[PDB]
Amino acid sequence: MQKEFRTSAYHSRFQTPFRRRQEGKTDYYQRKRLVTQHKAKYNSPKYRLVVRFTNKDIIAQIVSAHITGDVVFTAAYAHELPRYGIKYGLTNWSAAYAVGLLVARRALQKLGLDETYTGVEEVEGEFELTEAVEDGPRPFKVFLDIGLQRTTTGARVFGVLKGASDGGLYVPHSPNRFPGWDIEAEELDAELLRKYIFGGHVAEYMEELLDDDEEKYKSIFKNYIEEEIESEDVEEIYANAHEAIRADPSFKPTEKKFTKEQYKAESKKYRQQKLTRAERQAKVAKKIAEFK
Amino acid sequence: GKSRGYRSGTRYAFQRDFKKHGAIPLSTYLKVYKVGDIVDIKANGSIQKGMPHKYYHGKTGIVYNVTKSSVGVIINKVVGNRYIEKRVNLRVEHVKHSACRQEFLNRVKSNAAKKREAKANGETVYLKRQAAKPRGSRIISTEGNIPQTLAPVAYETFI
Amino acid sequence: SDKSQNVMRELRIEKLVLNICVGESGDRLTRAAKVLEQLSGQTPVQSKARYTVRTFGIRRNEKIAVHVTVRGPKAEEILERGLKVKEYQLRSKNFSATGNFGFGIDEHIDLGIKYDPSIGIYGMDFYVVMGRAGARVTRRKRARSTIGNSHKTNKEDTIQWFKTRYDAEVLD
Amino acid sequence: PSAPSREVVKKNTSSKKSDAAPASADPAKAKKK
Amino acid sequence: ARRPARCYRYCKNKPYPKSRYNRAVPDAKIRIYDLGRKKATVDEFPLCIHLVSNELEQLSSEALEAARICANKYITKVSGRDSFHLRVRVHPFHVLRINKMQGMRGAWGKPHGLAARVSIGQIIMSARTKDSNKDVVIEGLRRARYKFPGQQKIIISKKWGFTPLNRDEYIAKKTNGEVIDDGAYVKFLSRKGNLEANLQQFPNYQYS
RNA sequence: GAGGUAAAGCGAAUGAUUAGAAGUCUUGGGGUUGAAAUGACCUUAACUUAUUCUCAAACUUUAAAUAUGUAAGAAGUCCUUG
RNA sequence: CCUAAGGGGGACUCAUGGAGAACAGAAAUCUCCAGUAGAACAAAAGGGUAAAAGUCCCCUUGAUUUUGAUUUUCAGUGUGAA
RNA sequence: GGUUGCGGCCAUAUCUAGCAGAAAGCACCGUUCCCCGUUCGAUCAACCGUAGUUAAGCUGCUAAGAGCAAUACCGAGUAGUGUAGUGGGAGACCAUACGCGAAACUAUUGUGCUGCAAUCU
Repeated sequence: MQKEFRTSAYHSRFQTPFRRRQEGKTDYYQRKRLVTQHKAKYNSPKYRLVVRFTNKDIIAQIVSAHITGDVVFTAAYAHELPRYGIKYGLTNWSAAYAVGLLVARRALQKLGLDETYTGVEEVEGEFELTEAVEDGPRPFKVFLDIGLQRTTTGARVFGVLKGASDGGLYVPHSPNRFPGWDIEAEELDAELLRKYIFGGHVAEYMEELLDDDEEKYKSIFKNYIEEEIESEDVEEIYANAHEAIRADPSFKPTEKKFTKEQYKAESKKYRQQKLTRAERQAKVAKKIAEFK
Repeated sequence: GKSRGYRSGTRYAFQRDFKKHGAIPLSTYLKVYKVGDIVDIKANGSIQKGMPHKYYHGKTGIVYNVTKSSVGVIINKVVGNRYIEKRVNLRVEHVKHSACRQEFLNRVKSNAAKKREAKANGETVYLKRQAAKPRGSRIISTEGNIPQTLAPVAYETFI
Repeated sequence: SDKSQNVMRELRIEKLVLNICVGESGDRLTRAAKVLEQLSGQTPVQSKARYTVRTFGIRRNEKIAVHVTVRGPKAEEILERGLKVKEYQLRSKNFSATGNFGFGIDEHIDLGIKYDPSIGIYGMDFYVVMGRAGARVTRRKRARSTIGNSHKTNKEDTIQWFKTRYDAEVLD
Repeated sequence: PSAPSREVVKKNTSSKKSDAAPASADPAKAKKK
Repeated sequence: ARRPARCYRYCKNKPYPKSRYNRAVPDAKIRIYDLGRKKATVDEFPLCIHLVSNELEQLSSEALEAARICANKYITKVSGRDSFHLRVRVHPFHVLRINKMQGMRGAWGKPHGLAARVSIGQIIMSARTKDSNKDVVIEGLRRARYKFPGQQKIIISKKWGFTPLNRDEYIAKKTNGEVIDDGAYVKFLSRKGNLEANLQQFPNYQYS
């Protein structure tokens, strides 16, 4: 009764979007605004703080864009945190802060701006931008790229923002998206932000749940229970880690149990291979014959 | 009534290519233009700011100014009996490096390399390009290729 | 693999949408919204007419209908409360090709709420959106995609699931 | 009580009759006569 | 009313069709383009005869109608109405203009009629029939030629009916099961696409 | 490099346009079924599917020839560093 | 013509079709699926636009100040516009 | 070689219908104290990585698949066209000379490649 829609003319004239737009991964509007550089700053690149959250990981990368593809400057992942003393909640807001601090310190180590631009060594939750030192190199400027992730006051991407800013990177930002921002009274409650930086919300959930629903507390906070970690010693886990993160921010790759060639040989066994032209021609001939 | 507006007659010139509408690929925004670069001008219809006039669509010129999002290009236009130097401000979406530079700049390198080696070998080399010359003599073998005789064919109707 | 008896292929209610399309605006629509807020416990939302029809007595942007969406256990409770009024007997022509079904009560006091003369009686519309786990794929922002054919909800599966879970009859 | 309203998603700015609403396209509701 | 056809014989103007820009255009005199037994199958009428243009020219819709009527009348009178299928192969889509119906000021004309713009070698009329009915159909077209201006040739086609295949390639594709009926026309087998659908649609396909 | 004219195309978009064929009418009528069931049948007309004849200055995927922009160095290229 | 129909940001996807839901029917509202834009963008027509330039929401006045350069029409004058 | 994050070119990458997927990753998935947003914790926010699953997403493979791409003793040196003649023809138009030269069609082949970083039976 109605016209069939998926005609050959519909497919012929269809203009497929960009490959990474059809995957639903790149916002090219925002990417154009982020990447494009002042044409009179000829080959000087703009550096992006790419912050991406998976279900299990926090990925923070410092990226500059080029014609052949983006180039990573440094990268810090959340699964590196166990090396620094944070083993659970690798996607906290506080894990986001730790990852931001780690990537900031690692980048500054790579550049050589460690002793200059230390950052906020005593985290009190106050809004602050890395100010340049007179008669010295300017701080490493980095712009936050939150991708498709929505901008909400209290979001975890701004945890990486605050960590990287406190780590010594100059990242332009405002404090009205941090947890503890009063929108009615336009000031930042730095006490609540400091609470969030050192896992205060998680510790308060542990304390509040333990005396109300112990069975749910046993399932949600299992790892803490078998690690004998109570609420009162949650903060130190982050507070020490920060210090440890500042002590040795260098990247240590995981020692690989197998070589590249062994990985490739193992994976190649489970990969179907395209039929040769002769194989599918023989298949067609057989299907014709069995049709008589 | 005649109409002679700014974009009159640009119905097809400023159209996007078939199945090429929409967002600009970002290599356009990553290219670097320096004063003295030779650039082709081709208006992109989807960016209306910094758009060239239809005269400069398809013209090639010299970059003389570099700004935040644009380049200044020098064009020589015939006005009567002489050329007039035109200075057009173009956003980089309407601009592309001319591919004639990269070929000639390679011939400069090749000439320099050939010249230095000839000095090392104490011989001479000729670097001037040459037009195609008439071909030399040659012998055509007919083993397996004995000449086949053709004739004009009779007239037929094929409808 | 590709097992049809997989845990994640389990059919279950996504949402139940309650529609009352009172043809006018004012006191009657406000009281219909009160009825919906009473039944669902949630503030309903009023829908405006998309265009003007003289025959129906509506005009563009006039607030005509009110509807509310309920999910979870409350949706199940309201659905069975409405199936009681239908005495657990739907038709084969109540299930869409996409695996959703709906019915319509005619008086809202049959559901089991107190009757008020000031409020009066409003009819009500019930629609249940069925779906398995993984529908977030079609609704999330990043990497949004479509659901595979085997994982889709269709009319036959929904009819069989309705018959099994409610011991009801689908009158073909 | 709060009064949220359903938002507009369509782009039809015209305040007129909509597409495919013709008379005589309907069956006979009184065909049983 | 109508000027002599000599006033509109040559393709002097660009094509001027009906559009959103000229709307008050009359209708063409020719409305029927298929005559005779137009429902006959392809195998019934193997012989095709064309009336071919030897002119780059304009033919009015009136001339098309007159020639169509002349050919149809003669062939149905001599051989019967079901012994042929006549098809007119040119449609008048070009609008002629008339000015008088001051002086040269504001002289853009009004629609006056319709004409088909034909090239050299363009087929004007096609008649599919049986072989034994050749001399009749030819004589049907030879009379219709009188209704046209310019030179036209009557050419006996090398092909089977209105198909694009020669009378020998059609027989080869027919005994090989590659041709099926489609009413008055046929469908040919394709070696592309779904193999099962192709096999189902052409059961007698002797594959090689 | 640029172009969208000639040509070409229309079982490619838009617009125009000839003919059948096979399906669905469940959201077309007439007739014939029924003591009533809208639940069949014959028909024309609709649409749908795969086809078919013919077209466009203000249609188009494609796309010339001629004409047209730039370049073919010393005011150049390379090396070092103010 | 427009204090937004200007500016910035965010969220969403349009025309239409199919299958479903009391009154409700060809057209009211709800739901799902399909949907390259077949919608919309003040007004002619053309071009342009889909995580937008369209729809809705939030904040605003850059529709501000100073005076130069440039493009079009061109005498390379003015005016308009950019 | 697989996978993820960020990409370049922007269908050889899209679309339809099937099938398979070790490891890790990704994903679906669980919860609502907290920041936050909703008619609706569905989307968005946060928390746990704990209770579960490869069912879907994703990836690969299959199809005389649709589309797309490339190629060519394919069509066709055809259509068109620059230049020429005191060429033909009443004309419409056509042939020839020196040059340039398509599109459709037909056939065949293919169905993403790749940069940086991290990770993996």
